[PDB]
Amino acid sequence: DCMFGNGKGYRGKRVTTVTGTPCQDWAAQEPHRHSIFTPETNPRAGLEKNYCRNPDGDVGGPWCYTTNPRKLYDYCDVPQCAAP
Amino acid sequence: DCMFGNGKGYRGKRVTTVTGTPCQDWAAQEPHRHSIFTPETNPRAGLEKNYCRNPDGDVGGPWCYTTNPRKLYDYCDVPQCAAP
Repeated sequence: DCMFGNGKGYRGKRVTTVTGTPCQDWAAQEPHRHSIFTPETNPRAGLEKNYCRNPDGDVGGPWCYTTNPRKLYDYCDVPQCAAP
Repeated sequence: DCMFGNGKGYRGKRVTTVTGTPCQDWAAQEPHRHSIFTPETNPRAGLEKNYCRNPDGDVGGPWCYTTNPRKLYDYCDVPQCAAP
């Protein structure tokens, strides 16, 4: 369970942010509403359940909306696949 | 101990690749000889001890030469710092 590059292609099952806070499901609008990055706005980004994803190829890598009421989003720690 | 972006500015003290192999010192020429990426070729990149670094700002983030005589180099796992 690892990514290549910035992980725009990453479809792994990591669900935890770098602080320990779980991800919010992409389909959920609670605790956090989100007008962007829903499974309907980004249908080919693999926004399934609450997996860490990088739908916009952010320089920071895979992230998610967090269940922390006070923090909207955060990065996840998804390792780089070992070099061949 | 975390980075921003692709980790070109990361100056932490992580020293293990994603497989758990201790990194080789940048100054060292064993177990792997390397004429590029030493403290005396990239003096502004913080190629110190065997700390994971991204001197060229490669998409895959921080890496190092490895102490594994059969693996030249590999990525390290340096987490993005928590989002501000």
